[PDB]
Amino acid sequence: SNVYVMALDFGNGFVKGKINDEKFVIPSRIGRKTNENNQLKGFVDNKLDVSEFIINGNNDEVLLFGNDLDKTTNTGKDTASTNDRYDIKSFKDLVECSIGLLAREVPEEVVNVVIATGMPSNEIGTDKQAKFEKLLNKSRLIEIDGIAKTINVKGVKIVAQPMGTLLDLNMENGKVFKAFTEGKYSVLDFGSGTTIIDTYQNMKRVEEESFVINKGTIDFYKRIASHVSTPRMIEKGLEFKDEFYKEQDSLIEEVMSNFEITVGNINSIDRIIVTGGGANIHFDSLSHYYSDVFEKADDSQFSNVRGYEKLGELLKNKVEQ
Repeated sequence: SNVYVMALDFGNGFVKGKINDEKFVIPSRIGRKTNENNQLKGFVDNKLDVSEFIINGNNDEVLLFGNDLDKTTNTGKDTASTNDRYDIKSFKDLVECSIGLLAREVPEEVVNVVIATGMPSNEIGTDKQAKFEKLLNKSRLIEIDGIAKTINVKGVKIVAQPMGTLLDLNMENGKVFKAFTEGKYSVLDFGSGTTIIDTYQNMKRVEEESFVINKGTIDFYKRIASHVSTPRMIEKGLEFKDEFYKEQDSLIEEVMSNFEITVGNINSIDRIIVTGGGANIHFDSLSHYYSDVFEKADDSQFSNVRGYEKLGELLKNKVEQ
């Protein structure tokens, strides 16, 4: 058979996708092109990074998805992100356009695939997983910028999101590293609004040693912009040096202190993977805080997808058998 592996990560405010050597990261927003013509958007000739999607012959709804969405329409809206997003039109359409974008990267008309993705650890076994897998596991006709692709799904594999990250750094040639099978690892995710720690022991998540700090990069940059008496500004030009080190000094002390309280002796931990939009900002200081324990992957935004892709490859073999 001719089967491809689609890895998708429907996260916070961005959707990440990868197929073969092709990948994308686009805000979790969707639009629609309607005849209520604008003055410039969609009228001028600029070649924008946005595509048109027609699903199953429904010409009455031309969906708009891409990084330049708002440059071509005024219909752009954020997609549902609640725990019940699986039943909201917004998210369902986002899933179809994301699948469509990956399908467009395959030259042939008929695109057979397996889909590897993830979901919040807390819904990974509930009725949510059943509805998400139902959205994913089906055939569909998608026309991307006028090009029809017939998409057949031969299999779906869903894991807890932090697992994609762990797998990015603990798996090669279809096998997890020996150390990972009986080790203790934590995923330290510096998000925009929260900082999440997920701990795994012998490949299984330990809820008793996982936690969330309700402070993120937005809070960081805000707390800095204040002492300097506008975060958007600090974000642009990180190389206020004094303030930075002060805010970050406290952030790191708080995070590691919580680690020692909840996870344990930092020496019982085999690795702490630092991920999230804030990883690049704090990895350096963390590395000097404790030696030989923190690790970071390049392009942290794609870590989950690279991890899901490996599981997708294994699912692809199971199917080709």
